[PDB]
Formats: sequence, structure tokens, C-alpha cells
Amino acid sequence: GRVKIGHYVLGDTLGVGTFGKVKIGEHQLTGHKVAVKILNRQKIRSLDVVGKIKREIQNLKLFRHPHIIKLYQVISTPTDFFMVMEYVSGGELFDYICKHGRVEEMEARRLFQQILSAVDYCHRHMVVHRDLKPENVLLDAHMNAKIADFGLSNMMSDGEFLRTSCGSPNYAAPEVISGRLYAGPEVDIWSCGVILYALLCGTLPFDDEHVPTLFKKIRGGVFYIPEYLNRSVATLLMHMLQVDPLKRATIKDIREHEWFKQGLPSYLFPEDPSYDANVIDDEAVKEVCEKFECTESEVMNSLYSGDPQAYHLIIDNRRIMNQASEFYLASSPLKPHPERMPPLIAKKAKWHLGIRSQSKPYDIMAEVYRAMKQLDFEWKVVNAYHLRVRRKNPVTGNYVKMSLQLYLVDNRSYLLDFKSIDDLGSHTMDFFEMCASLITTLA
Amino acid sequence: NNSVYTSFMKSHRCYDLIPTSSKLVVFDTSLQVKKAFFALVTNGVRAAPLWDSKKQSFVGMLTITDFINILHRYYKSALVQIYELEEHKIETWREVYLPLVCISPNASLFDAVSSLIRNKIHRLPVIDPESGNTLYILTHKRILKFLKLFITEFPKPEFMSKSLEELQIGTYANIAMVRTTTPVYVALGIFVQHRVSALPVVDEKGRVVDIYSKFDVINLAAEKTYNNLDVSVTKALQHRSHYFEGVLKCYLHETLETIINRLVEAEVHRLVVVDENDVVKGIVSLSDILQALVL
Amino acid sequence: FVSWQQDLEDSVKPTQQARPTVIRWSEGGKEVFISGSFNNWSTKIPLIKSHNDFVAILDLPEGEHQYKFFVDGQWVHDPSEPVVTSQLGTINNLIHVKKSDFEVFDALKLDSMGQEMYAFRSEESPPILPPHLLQVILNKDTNISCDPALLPEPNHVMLNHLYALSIKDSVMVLSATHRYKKKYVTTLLYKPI
Ligand SMILES: OC[C@H]1O[C@@H]2O[C@H]3[C@H](O)[C@@H](O)[C@@H](O[C@H]4[C@H](O)[C@@H](O)[C@@H](O[C@H]5[C@H](O)[C@@H](O)[C@@H](O[C@H]6[C@H](O)[C@@H](O)[C@@H](O[C@H]7[C@H](O)[C@@H](O)[C@@H](O[C@H]8[C@H](O)[C@@H](O)[C@@H](O[C@H]1[C@H](O)[C@H]2O)O[C@@H]8CO)O[C@@H]7CO)O[C@@H]6CO)O[C@@H]5CO)O[C@@H]4CO)O[C@@H]3CO
Ligand SMILES: Cc1ccc(Oc2nc3nc(-c4ccc(-c5ccccc5O)cc4)c(Cl)cc3[nH]2)cc1C(=O)O
Ligand SMILES: Nc1ncnc2c1ncn2[C@@H]1O[C@H](COP(=O)(O)O)[C@@H](O)[C@H]1O
Ligand SMILES: Nc1ncnc2c1ncn2[C@@H]1O[C@H](COP(=O)(O)O)[C@@H](O)[C@H]1O
Repeated sequence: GRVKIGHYVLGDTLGVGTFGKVKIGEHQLTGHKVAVKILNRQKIRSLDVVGKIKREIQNLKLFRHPHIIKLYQVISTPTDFFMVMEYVSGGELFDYICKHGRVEEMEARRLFQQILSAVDYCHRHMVVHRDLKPENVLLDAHMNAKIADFGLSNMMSDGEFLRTSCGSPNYAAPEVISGRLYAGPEVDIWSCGVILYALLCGTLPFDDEHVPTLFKKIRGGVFYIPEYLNRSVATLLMHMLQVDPLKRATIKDIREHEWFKQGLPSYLFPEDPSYDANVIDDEAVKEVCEKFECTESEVMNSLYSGDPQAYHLIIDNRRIMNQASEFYLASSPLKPHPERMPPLIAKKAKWHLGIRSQSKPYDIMAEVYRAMKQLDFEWKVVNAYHLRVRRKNPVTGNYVKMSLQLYLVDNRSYLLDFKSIDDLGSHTMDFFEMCASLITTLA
Repeated sequence: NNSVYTSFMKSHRCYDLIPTSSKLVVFDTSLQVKKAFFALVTNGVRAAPLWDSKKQSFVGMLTITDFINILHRYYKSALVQIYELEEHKIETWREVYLPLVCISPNASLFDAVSSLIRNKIHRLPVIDPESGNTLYILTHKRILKFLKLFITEFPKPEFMSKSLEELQIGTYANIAMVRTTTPVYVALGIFVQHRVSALPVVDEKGRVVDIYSKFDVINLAAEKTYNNLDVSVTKALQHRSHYFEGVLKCYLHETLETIINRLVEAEVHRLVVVDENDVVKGIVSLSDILQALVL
Repeated sequence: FVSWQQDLEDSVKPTQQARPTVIRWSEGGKEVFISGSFNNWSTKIPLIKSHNDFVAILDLPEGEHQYKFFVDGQWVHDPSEPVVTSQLGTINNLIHVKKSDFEVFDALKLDSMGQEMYAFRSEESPPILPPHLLQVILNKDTNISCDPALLPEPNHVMLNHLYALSIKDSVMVLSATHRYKKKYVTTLLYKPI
């Protein structure tokens, strides 16, 4: 009578991740197999990962993708947390590249289409799996990609850049190895490009013995292009593995590519059933619209299960509004629009980010402090360059909050950034009044 | 059940009309009125709401109508500079010219269309109650374009396929118009007198050749030709001559469904009507169509 | 089809089916046994052996229960985990279970382990600017066919960041993108100095 949880008997260890160990889960009554990730509560509490573990549980339950490890149930005990999730018999992709060698152009395409579909699904739900590698990517008996180990994934916050860096020197974008600030999606595409090179060639595009020369190869962005792979797939790998994050390919760029378009199934990138795609909820705002019009919130909860009756008709109407692109969004490069204004006679003016300075960074900090002390400002110094200024409006009587961060453009060039923090008077206007009052005082 | 056009509104909120990504301009009452009209040209926006720093809330709405109103009142001649336009601020002229007229995004479409008809305005801004800031500036063109999107799935009734002669939509009598030799100052006076968005440029025989709308006035500020209003309306519309696919005109023997489909495709506000041969005939605007859709 | 799948997840209501307890100990001893207050110290529960770790699952009720391990015929308690002194003499390891729900438990776990509204000067290299901010949505030109007030979909990072144009005249120009209700709005401000 071996170790049992919830009708499930624990067996052989699959492996050990960044946090906890995964052990094979076998049903006693039926014989169904699950992967049980055992996270020791004491080891989670010993570090500040308690917040990262909470988000990882919430995100895995929120996801509903056929190419992502499905989380069944999170069993909690006083000593440790148990995560009962989808088991895949085929094993890791890294072992398949070593055993079977380089996968055929058509077969490797199918696996790349499935892996990118899961990466695209994560980006839609504002989650970025920073540790993408064939070790973290698993396969089943029917040979289908499944992404696991979300312990290194982080949320996509509006007006925030994540500088945290993953351990693996390979599969990490040039901005990651340099330790510079970046946005989440660009790294996942670079991580997908190196994976695309892995099953097509068999080896890594940037590989070296010692760490310093390896970093020089990634920053250079020069990789070997073999003779066997065609002209179409070669152009994709070059566009996917770019040094510049803006010049690099995006989720829309790969979907529009000729090599990727072929052998692509219909269920991979849906447009109409994208609203029901997320398991977790109907839009929270959406529920209220139905609550403010007819019934109190939490109404028809049984009804939603029942299907008797209403909110689904409002969600289906949102899909029709999202279908027409020309009405809700503008396209950047045809007959001229009647509301288009002719150019003014005196050159087009060009917008720029905040205010720039050429003086020492220590001098700019002393300059922003003396300007803030002149007005009635109250803040909290987080970092030697990061400030969270708060000013109370005298007319409305409401508190207005905004962020300040110092950056550098070139060797002798410096920049100051103004960010708005959401809480009678307009919030968007009050942030502008708070900004103008500091820019006018400073020089 | 009989009125399917009314059911499209009321049930649908104002939020659905607001695009995913938009451009909005806000002017502080303390800046010069001449610099504000020159700012609308550089940004390409037709209208922009006004903000008061002392009151800490939106007071007015700056439109091209204000630029029309200034000129009739203050223009002296082509020789004498309009000393008022340059010196006047947004707040100073606001005290001379005549509550905030706006709508909520949570509020119904039926309550938004009624606000444009009752207050007799073309541009109505939408302000969030929880946030306090402006989101979008609603227009008659945007409401009908939103209707043409949802009405395709619904079957149109008998009155939707009715001719212009049988229907009562559009002001058939006392139509104000300009001629090919009529100066800009005389044309601008009609915009303040009769209070209409479009003025049709009609030949001495009775043939419609061009159309001078409130938007065509912004060209005087764009080219800085506002100092000479003595010149004819043909000279004021000489800029579009190279890139213009003729004036939009429909017939009296045309169905309401065809008339609505013509306005959304052309993206124009007022639609000229002529019979048999080009001739003066009552003009039908979006304000007539939207009023008929409500009642 | 999709609606049905979404519906199925919705039907489920969060709950935990079983409430067990881990009870583990790491040693090099072949025979391991554990006795506590749940079985009233009458029987010795056998530990299943992981190659290194030893663990035995037992559905214990909520409350304070004192247990002691017995390795190779020697009753020795676990040092690493908290222990309480018994009336007999020996200080046995105490296991106290109250809540075993993941969301609540995390918060309690979360609870375990600079100054509010305090303006003060700080004493004693800046981070490199991301190139995603350099590209401005207002600098980008759209099609001649589409509406002028309409703009393309902006990157999430860009919004809430203030963008200002150099002042030709006394008047000052500054704008920022904000998101409302999953809607994006780029508000411009004209105000003289
Ligand atoms: O058997 C139950 C018991 O099992 C475990 O205890 C083991 C322990 O882990 C081992 O280390 C070892 O303990 C030895 C110990 O080191 C020695 O000291 C000796 O103890 C003797 C005392 O030195 C001596 O003073 C006297 O003790 C008196 C007690 O102080 C006094 O309280 C009373 O004893 C009775 C208690 O009053 C009463 O509360 C009740 O106690 C029970 C506990 O409540 C219950 O948890 C359980 O204890 C476990 C223990 O948790 C395990 O770790 O059973 C207890 C007994 O029923 O009943 C007590 C009955 O004595 O009176 C005595 C004096 O008469 O005598 C004791 C020895 O009798 O003992 C070990 C010598 O190697 O082995 C023990 C094995 O129990
Ligand atoms: C990295 C790590 C993670 C978790 C951890 O704590 C736990 N180890 C655990 N082992 C087990 C466990 C118990 C029995 C078995 C087992 C034994 C025999 C046959 C089959 C089995 O599954 C395997 C693992 C359980 Cl259920 C919970 C655990 N909690 C300890 C460590 C650690 O080594 O520091
Ligand atoms: N050129 C015109 N002359 C006279 N009346 C008009 C003209 N154009 C529109 N109208 C009418 O004036 C009202 C408002 O017009 P508009 O400002 O174009 O919405 C509508 O009821 C129209 O029927
Ligand atoms: N019936 C029409 N035919 C041709 N052009 C028009 C017509 N109505 C409006 N316009 C033009 O469309 C632009 C915007 O019109 P409005 O929406 O009426 O301000 C102006 O430049 C007008 O010259």
C-alpha cells in the first residue's frame, strides 16, 4: 500500500524543476496517469517565491490550450502543495532531437506551428513564459507539443519592463544576456527561433565552451545557415533571430509567412471562438453590464450552468464589433477620406519621450529634488533613480499619483520619464497638470 | 416589434461606438484662439473639447463653427488685420459668445442620439463618470456607420424601402445656398444666420456644381488665407479641384435604404437631392435621418 | 463547440475533495515507523520509502497532534520541524493543521515574511532606455482612406508614458495613451506656460 493522494498513487519521479519535484501519478481504481508537482510550502516560504507561486497557479487554471499542460486540481496539505496536471508519455523534445536527430522540414514545421500557437495563446492572456527550451517543451504518444514549467513566467503590466533574467545562457535573447530592460513577447519569439533551429538542424545556432565568447556570438547575431534547408525557411530564422528587438519578427509576422502558412491547421489560430477561449471567466465588466440592466450581480449563476437564461448574446455581439477592423482601428502603410485636413503652410513636428539632459546623473537627481521641494509634493524613494511623487489637488481634493524614472540614451545623453499611476476632476488631465508644473520649474 | 431601428439603440451602450485606439485633442482656455485653430489643422481633428485650469473641469467644445463666428463678427477688410483673432484667448471669446453638454459611456445609444437632436449639435463628447476624462467625440456619421454594421443581420421593414417622395425625411422648403461668384464673407454669414452644416454652390441657371461645408472653412486657416474673405467661393474650393470625384447627388425616386447606403460609402454628412435634371431641390442631412429613426 | 467546452469549466465549483497530511522524514535507516495522538499511540504506521526521503500519508483531523518517529528500534523525533514537550518526558514533533485550501493558505503563507507618504532626499549607474518607447504612435502615419481621428493599436508598454513635443511658442504640448475598459485613448493637451 504505497503513497496515495485523492485516489492517486504516487510512483517514479519524472524530474525536478526550479521549485519542487514532479512525481508520476497513477490511479488505483482506473489506471489514469497524471504529473504531480510537489511544492514544499516551507521551501516556498523560505524565499519570496510565495507571490510567484500564487500567480503560476492562477495562470495555469486560466489557460485552456491543447498545446499547454492542463492543470486538473491543486491539492493543499499543511506541509506541502500538490499540483495534479496533464501527463505526456512521449517525454521531453530535447531527448527526441538527440535520439531521432534533425526532424524533417515538414514534420518540424508541424511541431513549430503547435509550439508557436501555445506561445501566442500566452501573449493574449498577458503571460510570458521566459524559460522556453526543448527541455521545458514536452511531447505525447501521438507526437504533439506541450509547454510546461511556468515557474519562470511573469505577467505583462501596462507601462512596465521586466529586467529579470533567466538562468539558461542559450535560448535567451541578446537583451536578456546583456541584462537590459525589455517587453515580454520579443524574448519568446527569439526563444522560438532557436527552438526552430534546434529541431531543423539538430544543433544550437550560438554555442561555445566558456560564457564570455558565447555572449559575443549572441550580441553579434551571426549564425550558420546549412545547405539542406530551403530559401523560404532560411528567411524566417533570420527574421526571428535578430539583435534589435524592433527589427525582430512578431506573432503576426510568422503567421503571414509563406513557409508557416502551409500545413497550418484551422483550430490553431481561431478568431470567432477567441472570446470563449479563456476558461476562467466572462469579462468581469461584461457581467456587470448584464447585472445593471436586469438583475443583481451573481445572478443566474445556476442559470449559467442551466443555460435557461442572455449574457452570451452580449459576448457574441462583441465578436461582431471586433470582426470589423476598419471601424475600430486605423491601418498604417486608396481614395482620400473627406475629413482629411490639408497640410499647414509656414515642416512636420515630431513628438519625443519626456525631457532630455546632457549633464551628470547625480546633478539631474539634485535638480529634480529642488524642483519638487518648491511645490507641495510628497513621495517615496524606491530606487536611486525611481521616484513615486504624489500631489493633492486643491480644487477637487483628490490625490494624484505619478512615477519618475531616469534612463540614458547614449554615453553622454540622459533621459527622464513620466509615468501615470491609475487611482470631479479628470485623472488623465490631472497627470498632465502635475507634469507641466514640474517641467516649467525645471530650467 | 414593428420598430427594429429603435431596438438597435437603448439596448446597446455608448462604449461600443468608441474605437479601440483614438486621437483626442484638449485645449486649455488660457491659450490664444488663433493658435487653437492652427492646432486642429496640424492634428487633423474636426473638433476638440475645452478645459479650464481654474474650474478643474471641461467647460466648452471648440468647433470650426467658432472660427466661422469669429470672422463674421470681426473681419473688417483684406487691408486691415483682424486684431481680435490674434489677441483673443479661448476663455475671452467664450465670455462674448452666448452648461456642459456631454454623455456617459455606460448610458444608452437612444439617450445619446436624442442629446444631439434636442441640444441641436453635431459633435457630442463622451466622458467617463468613474475616470472623469474625455474618451471620444460622437458624430452623426459614426452613429449611422455603427447602425449599418448591425442592421445587416436584421430584416429591414416596409418604411426602410420607401421613396423620398412618399417619405417626409428632409427639409424640402427654404433651402439656403451660394453661387459661383458669391464671396466667402457672404457665405460665412449664412452659416451663422440659417445655422446649417453644408451650403451648395449653385450656377445661375440652377445647376449644382460644388458644395461648401463647415470643413471647407478650415482651409482658410490651413493656407493662412483668412485675411481675404472678399474672394469667391470657387477660389476657396480651388485646392480640392485636383483630387475630387464630383458632388454627391441622389434622386427623389430612390428608396431610403439606397440613400443611407450612399452616405456611409461617401462618408459625407449632408446629401443633395435633384430631380430629372440637375436642379435646386431640398437637401437631406444625417440629422433628418437620425431624427426619423428615433420617432 | 467552443461554448460547450467553456461551459463545462464554468459548471465546476471550486472545492477540495480530500484533506490529507504529508508527515515526511529523511534518513538512511531501513525500517521507519511513526506514532502520534491520532491512533492514540497504539499502533506504529509504516513509512513508505523514497530512495532518499521517507513519507507516509494519513488523513488526520484538524487540530494539534504530536507525533514521534522510530528508526532502527530507536524513538528519535525530527529536529528541523517544530516540537512540543509531552507529559511523559520526551519532546515530540507537533503537527497543527487548520486550513488546507490553496488560495487561503497562500495568503496565510503570504502574510508571513519604503515609507508611506514621506518625502525625503536620498544619498548614495542608471538603467538603459528600452527602444520600444522611442517609437511614438503620434509620429506614425496612417492611411489616407481611413478616419483622421483613428489611430493604430498601441503596444501595452507605451501607454501611461508621457510624450511631449518641443515648444515652438509659449504654449506647451504633452500627450499620453491611457486604457479604459479595454479601450485605448491618446489624449493631447495644449496649455501655455
Ligand atoms: O509509550 C508512550 C510514549 O511513546 C514515546 O515515548 C518514548 C520516547 O520517545 C523514548 O525516548 C523513550 O523514552 C524514555 C525516556 O527518555 C525515559 O525518561 C523514560 O521515562 C521515564 C521517566 O524518566 C520517569 O520520570 C517516569 O516518567 C513519569 C512521567 O513523567 C509521568 O508523566 C507519568 O507517566 C505517565 C504520564 O503522566 C501520562 O501523561 C501518560 O503519558 C503518556 C503520554 O501522554 C503519551 O503521549 C505517550 O507518550 C509517548 C511519547 O509521546 C513517545 O515519544 O504515552 C505516555 C504514557 O502513557 O502516561 C504516562 C505513563 O508513564 O509517570 C511516569 C513515572 O511512572 O517513568 C518514565 C518511564 O515510564 O521512558 C523511556 C525509557 O527508555 O521511550 C518512550 C516510550 O514511551
Ligand atoms: C526539492 C524539494 C522539493 C520538495 C521537498 O519536499 C518533499 N519531498 C517529498 N516527497 C514526497 C514523496 C513521497 C513518496 C514518494 C514515493 C516513495 C516510494 C514509491 C513511490 C513514491 O512516489 C515520492 C515522493 C512527497 Cl509525497 C512530498 C514531498 N515533499 C523537498 C525537496 C528537497 O529535496 O529539498
Ligand atoms: N444647405 C441647406 N440649406 C437649408 N437647410 C439645410 C441645408 N442642409 C441641411 N439643411 C437642414 O438643416 C437641418 C440641419 O442640417 P445639418 O446642420 O446639415 O445637420 C436639417 O434638418 C436639414 O434638413
Ligand atoms: N454631397 C457632397 N458631395 C461632395 N462632397 C461633400 C458632400 N458633402 C460634404 N462633402 C465634403 O466632405 C467633407 C466633410 O463634410 P461634412 O461632414 O459635411 O463636414 C467636406 O470637405 C465637404 O466638402
